[PDB]
Amino acid sequence: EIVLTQSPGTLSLSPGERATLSCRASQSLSSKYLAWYQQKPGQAPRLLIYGASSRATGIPDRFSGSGSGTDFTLTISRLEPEDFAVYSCQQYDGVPRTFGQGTTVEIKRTVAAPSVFIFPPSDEQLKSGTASVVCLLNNFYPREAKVQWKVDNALQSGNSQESVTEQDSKDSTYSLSSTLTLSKADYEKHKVYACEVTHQGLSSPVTKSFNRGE
Amino acid sequence: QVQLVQSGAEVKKPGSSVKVSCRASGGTGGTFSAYAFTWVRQAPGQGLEWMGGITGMFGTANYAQKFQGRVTITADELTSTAYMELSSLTSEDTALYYCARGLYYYESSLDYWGQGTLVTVSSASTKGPSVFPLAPSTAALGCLVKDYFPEPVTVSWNSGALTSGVHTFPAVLQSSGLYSLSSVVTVPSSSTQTYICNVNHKPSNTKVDKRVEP
Repeated sequence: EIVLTQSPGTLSLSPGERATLSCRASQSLSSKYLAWYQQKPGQAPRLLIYGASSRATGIPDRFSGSGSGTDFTLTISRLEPEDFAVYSCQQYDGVPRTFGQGTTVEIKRTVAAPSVFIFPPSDEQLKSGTASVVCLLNNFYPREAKVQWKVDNALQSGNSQESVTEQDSKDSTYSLSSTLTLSKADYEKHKVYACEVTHQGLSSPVTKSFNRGE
Repeated sequence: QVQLVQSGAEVKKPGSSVKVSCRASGGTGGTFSAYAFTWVRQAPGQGLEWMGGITGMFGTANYAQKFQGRVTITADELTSTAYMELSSLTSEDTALYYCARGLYYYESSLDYWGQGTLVTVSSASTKGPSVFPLAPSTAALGCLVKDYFPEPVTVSWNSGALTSGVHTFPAVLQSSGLYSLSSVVTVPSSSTQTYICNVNHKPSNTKVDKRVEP
């Protein structure tokens, strides 16, 4: 089967810049039989390019496509605010008709280090047999951030789940919330609960913490 | 200018089977048994995934290895409805499912897409949320919407008055098979102020207004 791989994973550009997206085929691919799609958030996918270089009806002229053999590219001459979305390449020469993993076009901006907050469990949730400590990373850029839960300087794992907001429309920022969930029995056998945060915007990693009986 | 419309979201238990229908709205669609119909799915956080297609007139079907024997695509000439049926559902099937077609009876560029049908597979049962506060300790605070099913929930702040500094994160599937979610807001440290979030889980008719005090 033909495998497509897309590059880059995430493309950080500014409004107005030119965007060059790449699709690589595991074997030579006639120009035809490669299409590009646009996935705007919450919306359905949309055809931009078919036949590698042919614009699709109603598609602005700032989208173009070229490439032959294994290397195909999508070019967005001048990025508009509505062009920041996810683009996928698809091969329909043979079967299966595979897709690339997608490339995310995000708005580039200045580095913004996160504001880190940590919330102890509610004394109500503790009336139940469960405890949830929440770490929040607010208004940072870029999106890359590692959050480490440290229960008495013990790296947790498998017991936390985190979520990331979309890139905000106004300040082009990201926000992240991590939730470490334990049982009251275990939760009450430790003292220190810490959120260790590392972000390219921070001189050094930041650790937010509280002690169980605080 | 064909437009595709898909059936609504479906919650299924493991081992069951589901059937999603694709139709054309208005009189924009032509003969349904004429065009090739393609189904693709999008697992959370993953890229587009080709499931299979059906030839327009002869109706010969091709599926991807990962779904062989598990999926049936079909098209009803008389009702003008394209179907996809996926059986032996696994929690790994929870994803957005798209319907698409091109211009001809043979597979090609997918010119037209539906808005997607979300199929959630959870052995869970409709369960209203429990709302716990994230107490303050600029300052941050929020509400934790824990262990609900199924999505979505709506979070306001002070009945829609407070809307500045607010981040309501995307929900997260925990091992338990239930949805957990966070909603936060950043406020002046010098506030005095009284904050309450308004959670609403429509399935369960649950309306919750919890206050947040330090």
